[PDB]
Amino acid sequence: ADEKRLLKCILHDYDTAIRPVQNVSDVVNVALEVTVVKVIDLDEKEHVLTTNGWIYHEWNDFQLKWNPSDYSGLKKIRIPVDRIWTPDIVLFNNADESYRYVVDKLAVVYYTGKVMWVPHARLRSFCVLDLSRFPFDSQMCTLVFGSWTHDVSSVNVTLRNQSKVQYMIDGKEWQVTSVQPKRYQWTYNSNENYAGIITGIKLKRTSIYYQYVFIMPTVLLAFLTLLMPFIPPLGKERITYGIGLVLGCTLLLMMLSDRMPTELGNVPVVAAYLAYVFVMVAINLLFAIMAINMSMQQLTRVIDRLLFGSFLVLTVVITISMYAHY
Amino acid sequence: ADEKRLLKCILHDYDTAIRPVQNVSDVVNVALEVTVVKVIDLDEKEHVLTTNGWIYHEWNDFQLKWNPSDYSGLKKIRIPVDRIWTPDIVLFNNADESYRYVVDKLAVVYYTGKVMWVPHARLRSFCVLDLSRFPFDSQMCTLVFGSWTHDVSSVNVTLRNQSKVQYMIDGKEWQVTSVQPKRYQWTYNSNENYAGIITGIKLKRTSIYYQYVFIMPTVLLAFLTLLMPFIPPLGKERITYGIGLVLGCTLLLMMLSDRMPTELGNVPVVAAYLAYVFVMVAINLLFAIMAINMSMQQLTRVIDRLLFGSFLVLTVVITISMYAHY
Amino acid sequence: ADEKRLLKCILHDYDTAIRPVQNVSDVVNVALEVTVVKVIDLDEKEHVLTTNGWIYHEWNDFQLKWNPSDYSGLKKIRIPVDRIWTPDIVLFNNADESYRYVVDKLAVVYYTGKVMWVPHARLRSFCVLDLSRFPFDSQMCTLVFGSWTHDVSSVNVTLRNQSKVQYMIDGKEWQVTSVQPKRYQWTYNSNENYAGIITGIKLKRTSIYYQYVFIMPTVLLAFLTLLMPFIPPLGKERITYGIGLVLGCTLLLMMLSDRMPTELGNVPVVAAYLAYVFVMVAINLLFAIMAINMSMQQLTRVIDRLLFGSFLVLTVVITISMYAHY
Amino acid sequence: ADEKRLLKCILHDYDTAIRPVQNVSDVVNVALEVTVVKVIDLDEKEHVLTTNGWIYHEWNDFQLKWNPSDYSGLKKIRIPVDRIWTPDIVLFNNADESYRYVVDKLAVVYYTGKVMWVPHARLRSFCVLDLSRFPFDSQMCTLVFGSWTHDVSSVNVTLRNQSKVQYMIDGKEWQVTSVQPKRYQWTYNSNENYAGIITGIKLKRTSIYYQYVFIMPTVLLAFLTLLMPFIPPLGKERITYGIGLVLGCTLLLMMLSDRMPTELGNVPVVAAYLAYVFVMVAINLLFAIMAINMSMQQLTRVIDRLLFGSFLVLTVVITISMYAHY
Amino acid sequence: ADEKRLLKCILHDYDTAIRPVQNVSDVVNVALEVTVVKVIDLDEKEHVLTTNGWIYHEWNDFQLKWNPSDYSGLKKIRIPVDRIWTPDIVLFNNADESYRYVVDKLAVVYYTGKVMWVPHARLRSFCVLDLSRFPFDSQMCTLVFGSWTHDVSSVNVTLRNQSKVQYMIDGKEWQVTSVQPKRYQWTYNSNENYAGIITGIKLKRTSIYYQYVFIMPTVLLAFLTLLMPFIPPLGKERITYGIGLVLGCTLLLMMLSDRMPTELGNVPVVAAYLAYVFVMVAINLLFAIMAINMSMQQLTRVIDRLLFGSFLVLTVVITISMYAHY
Ligand SMILES: *[C@@H]1O[C@H](CO)[C@@H](O)[C@H](O)[C@H]1NC(C)=O
Ligand SMILES: *[C@@H]1O[C@H](CO)[C@@H](O)[C@H](O)[C@H]1NC(C)=O
Ligand SMILES: *[C@@H]1O[C@H](CO)[C@@H](O)[C@H](O)[C@H]1NC(C)=O
Ligand SMILES: *[C@@H]1O[C@H](CO)[C@@H](O)[C@H](O)[C@H]1NC(C)=O
Ligand SMILES: *[C@@H]1O[C@H](CO)[C@@H](O)[C@H](O)[C@H]1NC(C)=O
Repeated sequence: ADEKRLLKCILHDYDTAIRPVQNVSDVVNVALEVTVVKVIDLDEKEHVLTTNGWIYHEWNDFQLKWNPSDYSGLKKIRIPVDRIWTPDIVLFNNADESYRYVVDKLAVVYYTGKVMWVPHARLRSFCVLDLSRFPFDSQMCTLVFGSWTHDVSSVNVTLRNQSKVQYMIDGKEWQVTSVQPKRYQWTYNSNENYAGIITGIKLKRTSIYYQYVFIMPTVLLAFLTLLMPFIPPLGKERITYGIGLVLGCTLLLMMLSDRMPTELGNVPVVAAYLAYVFVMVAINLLFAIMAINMSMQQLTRVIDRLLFGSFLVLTVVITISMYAHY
Repeated sequence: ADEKRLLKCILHDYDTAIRPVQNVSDVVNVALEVTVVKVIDLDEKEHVLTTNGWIYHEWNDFQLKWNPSDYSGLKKIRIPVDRIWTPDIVLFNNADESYRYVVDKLAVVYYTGKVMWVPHARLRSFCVLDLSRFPFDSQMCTLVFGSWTHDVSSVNVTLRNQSKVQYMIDGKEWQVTSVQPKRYQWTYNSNENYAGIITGIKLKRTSIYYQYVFIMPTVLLAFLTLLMPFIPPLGKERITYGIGLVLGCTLLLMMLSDRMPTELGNVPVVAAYLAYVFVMVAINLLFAIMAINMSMQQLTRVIDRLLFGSFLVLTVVITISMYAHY
Repeated sequence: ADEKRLLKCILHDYDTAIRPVQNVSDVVNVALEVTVVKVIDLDEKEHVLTTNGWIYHEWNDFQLKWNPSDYSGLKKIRIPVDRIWTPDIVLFNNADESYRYVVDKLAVVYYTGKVMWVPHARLRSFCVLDLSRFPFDSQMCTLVFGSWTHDVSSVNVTLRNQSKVQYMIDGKEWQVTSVQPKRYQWTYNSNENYAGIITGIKLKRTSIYYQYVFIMPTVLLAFLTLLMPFIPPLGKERITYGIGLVLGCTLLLMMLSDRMPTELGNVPVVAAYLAYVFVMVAINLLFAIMAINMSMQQLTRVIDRLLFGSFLVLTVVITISMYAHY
Repeated sequence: ADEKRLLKCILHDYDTAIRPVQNVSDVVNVALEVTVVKVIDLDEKEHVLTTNGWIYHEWNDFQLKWNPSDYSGLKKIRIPVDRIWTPDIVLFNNADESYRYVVDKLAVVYYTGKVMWVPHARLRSFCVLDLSRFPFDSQMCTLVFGSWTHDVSSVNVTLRNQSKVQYMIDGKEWQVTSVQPKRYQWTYNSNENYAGIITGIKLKRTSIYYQYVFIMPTVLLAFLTLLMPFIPPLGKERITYGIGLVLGCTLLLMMLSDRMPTELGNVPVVAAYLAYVFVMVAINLLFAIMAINMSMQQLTRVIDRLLFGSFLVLTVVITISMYAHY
Repeated sequence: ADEKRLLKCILHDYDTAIRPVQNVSDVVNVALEVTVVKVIDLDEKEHVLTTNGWIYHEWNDFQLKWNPSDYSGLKKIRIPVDRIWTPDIVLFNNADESYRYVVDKLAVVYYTGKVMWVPHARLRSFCVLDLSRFPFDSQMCTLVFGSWTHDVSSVNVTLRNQSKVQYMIDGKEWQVTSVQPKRYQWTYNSNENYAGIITGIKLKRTSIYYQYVFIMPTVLLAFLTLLMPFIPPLGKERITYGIGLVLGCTLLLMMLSDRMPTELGNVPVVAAYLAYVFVMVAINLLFAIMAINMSMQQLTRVIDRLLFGSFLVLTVVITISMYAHY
């Protein structure tokens, strides 16, 4: 055969651990590129971002050299990674118990030693979610690619010469804004220095799920508490309303506690609003109890009207403070 | 033996990476067929469709050639895939961390080099679910099969010559409509072009689960709110009803939020209806509070009757807008 | 040694892929037996039945032959399956991503070529659950064993000669009735025919869990709705009862929706009973609202009594329709 | 080297399948000991007991013999199990898909052939939980260790000579009582007999979790129903109380159904008590409805007092029946 | 090549099991260091602490010796662990079924035999959580590193010479306080002694999640019960309030039972407070029932006022007992 003849004369003394270089002091310019093709999910229960992405590798090789003219062309050979040298580049923040590479069993090589291994991975990364703007947030996620084993004396992890990765993966759940990747030198200690590549994926929330399960029932309960103090205390239904509002706000807290995770850096604004409808039922229940105790002059109507006006201006300033997000 | 004699003279210099071809510029017509035998599940929490399917492969081989007449027949040999060449065809949208394969340890070969490897897989695919018609949807799922490693210069991923796959797997949960598969040339870049095969599985919802857990309690709460404004405000039970309707609609929202996932492209119509019963309770609670404040002329009966008529025509036009799905 | 001397002269040219036969047209009678020793679980969320079972294999061999008399007895040798031929028999309906096998690393061989490999597996099978009789069902489960790779021209998957597997594994959760296994010839196409073995495990429900979490609260709410219309409408508690019945039936629907899975072929009878207590609260709430509107002649007592009698006969005929299951 | 010289002359013809023995009719006394160091969890959803334990093995060897005096001592050599013979001892009731053995890559050998392989495993075992005493139960768990492959003609699975394993692992969740292990001969059939070792771990419940989430709210609802019939029926709050008791007992059933698993052999006593507070709320709601129908002579006070006394003596005899557990 | 020439003359007779030493009685000083870089999660459902950490290893070697001057420098060689000796150091409390290792496929070696293998792991450890201070706890976690296979006669697991690991990983969920690691000699038996290293990670709770889902609704329900007894019993709403308080406290118990795990050593103080609001509703419901029975002299106002004062002083002393934590 033709490919078998060249393959029998290119891995004669090739190990999967020898760094391909001519001079020991010389390094290898292992280029890298990250291309997220589809963001799978973002769960804040354990700060996990699952994406599907291509991890483009490109390093020069010294031993994979052949002349094409005596081998009848054959400028591209498909070589598995189990019989070729492989860099130890990994996610710095991995959530899986092990690092997995879908379709990582093949890698092309060129006639100039231009291995272009492109595996595809379900990357599970860790990002800091600023949930003070929840749900209408713009918290970017950073993915780190580097080698923990060898350092800048062995490899030089750089960005791709052509960095045309300024895409926008408009999904049905998030708006994805790609950031042009940067290179930073992470230092293990003072004497030794390493390399690393940061890529950024900004996520913009656009779904109307959280405006349906949280915002609309909370603003409707706020509207109900705003309409609460018009009922006279002698009707024997104001306290029943108030305790029904307590039960409804407790069910809203049950939904929020089952949905919003344990990771809090700042209190969410929907959680702050739920605290508000609560601190209202408590305040208007106190005023209703005091009104029905005073009823047993009819001064309570003016007190309820001024209380309604104060709650009106407080609720409208809280809702226009909330509306600055959207 | 007879099979051992032929097997000892067919893998003398066979590697698991050499592409079987005679001329380098020539390609191999790697045929493909997808046959879903049983759709396991469809979960919209992370856009996962789990199916059980056969992935029929058929490629011509150049090195697996023998004359049968001097080997006493033996037109079919069972050869494991670990000692034979294997294409790198995969799902383009895989949800598992690694590609699973059930019964992939054997593959038949013919005397003309007609390897017919048929593995079986639990394919976990990603589809775009148009949930605006939820639950009575007809959102098709697309499964993509292609090679990321080699391109049209090496293999040619084509359809089966006999494409008799127009079945209909009538299950107890979905109606499965198979679509005749098509071939599209996905391009990694401008200079290089690759191959891919799209197969389609249309899912028709036929279960009465979502008509029992969502539609019937929501239409019963709508019927209850329709019957609400007949109660006189002096009976001290209209506000109690209204707040009980608030609690019941909150429990319905709790069931919907625990069931309907975070992925929303459009608001579901059952979710829109749950918004309607909510906006009713709020509106009829406002009118009940204003009626019991006016009661403390008896004009409220005509107001409640016209309100009941307006709610009657609005509820019936909303239900006949809903009934166009079913 | 004695075993090492025979082992060094029995795997001289043995591969893990050569089918052991003398003539090519001859087949091998690969016998099979299934013995479920303990049914682990049955979850209807994805039609999964987890059992622990022995998969008895017995095939004649042509190459594993030795005379015992010159080897000092030694009629039984323990040989691992990694160095011996192995059939590709599998579950036709597997739920795991890969086929698991517990204690599959050893297999006895006899002096006549009588390999008796008995692995043990946690089989995850798929069955059609007729949930119209839920919870008091008798839906059998079918487990299929066959080879997808080779056909009746190579192996002949037959029953055990001694089929004494008519046991009864009486567990604390189910009653297990073993069915005598049958053999059917599944056909991949018209020209080629394959083999398969069906074994049956009938499951009888005997637990009092579903009679405690579903049947007793639903029949108690039905009893409460039966006792509902005796309250006079002027007591201002009939509508409160009715809405409390709505809340209780909604909590019952919440428990049922969180427990009963998405797979419905037919509506469960407990679900039908729940849709009935709901259709009652709705009907008696309508009659209570009309009675309190008519009260604002005292004809409502006779109407409530005839309504109570009609609901009495309807509830008793529904409960004696339900009682035919148990 | 010294260890390399002995290691190069001890595995010259050693396979991982030859049973180490001199005479074929002779057997090997493979001793065994189980030492649970920490019980991880016990979940009754699928009868799983997760423990961390040492599985001490000790078998005599015939081929691992050397004289120490010409090898400069070296009485202990660390040998991995991949290059030494290994018994096929396993859990008879395993919940994992495949057998795990954390720290199983090394095993010491002595100069007399005294291999002392001690792996450590997260054993997932199956026990029969007698939940009639739930939560204050004393249901022991049995762990079975035996070989399915070879029988008493090959190995003899016996106890340790020194059985000092009478410890007591006092944890924060359970009290662990070790049982001295026994040996039983499990029979695959009539002609052939095998060996097995039973070890027992008795679990005593001591946590106050289930006395907080179940016992205290149920006894408080029973106290509330005991205090229920003192309210006069003309106050229009007795029926509201009763339906609030129905809602509270329904929430208690929701907590119990979400916590107590589907496996029931007998009804739990806490489940029987929730059942009492229910049938109790039903009976006093019937008597309250009949009292408010009779009110529309004032004989109902004596009826309510005798009903309260009967409920008092019934509740106190039920609570002293419950108190015999604790 | 240069690296290939040295690599072909350094693993000539190297096995992955020979302990590298010159004299048999001599030991190897296998140093160790633990560096937690990011604490992933702490779940008390099964006492699991998931951290991401570096496990620094450093042992002297006897066989990995070369002179650099005739090899043109090359003081550092990257060698995979599959072809080099590896200590069996592990977590003593592991929650995973098998020991996972991220980037463990490479390890540097120096010219003096100074292997510096640094793998990175998602360590799942077990700690005793003193939940009597929940949520404002300071329960440290202990991670144990040692070898179960060989003992102090073979290796000597010691600290790093430079122990500069006094960092503080200030996260958004916990405050991490590193403890300087210590060495303890765990004994398998009396005759033999082993080695082990304890490292400590103290976790300080700083999130406001549990102050939002538990503390604020419980203190608001306590405030509501404090405001409860002012309502006159003739208003027919005191019993309705009390039963609404019962329903709200039951929903709070539902949230607590779904969140707080089964592992209890001591009752949490938030759980004790939830007991207090419950025992109040029960006590004030008893007093409300007795007041409405006495109403059917007006001495109940003074009784309610003294009851309110006693509940005021009891609630304020309970809240200032709670406030000592924060
Ligand atoms: C790695 O590449 C960067 C790119 O500018 C260069 O500045 C740096 O000197 C390189 N490192 C080495 C060791 O050559
Ligand atoms: C692959 O097959 C299609 C089928 O028509 C053909 O048009 C195309 O030219 C083929 N590609 C190559 C490279 O031969
Ligand atoms: C397989 O066994 C059945 C048992 O009766 C027999 O009828 C059939 O002919 C056999 N098949 C072959 C190919 O021998
Ligand atoms: C195995 O050991 C027991 C211990 O008493 C002994 O009774 C039995 O005979 C032994 N079995 C064989 C086959 O030697
Ligand atoms: C291990 O190191 C400690 C450090 O002080 C030392 O005391 C001890 O003797 C050493 N053990 C051996 C066996 O050398």
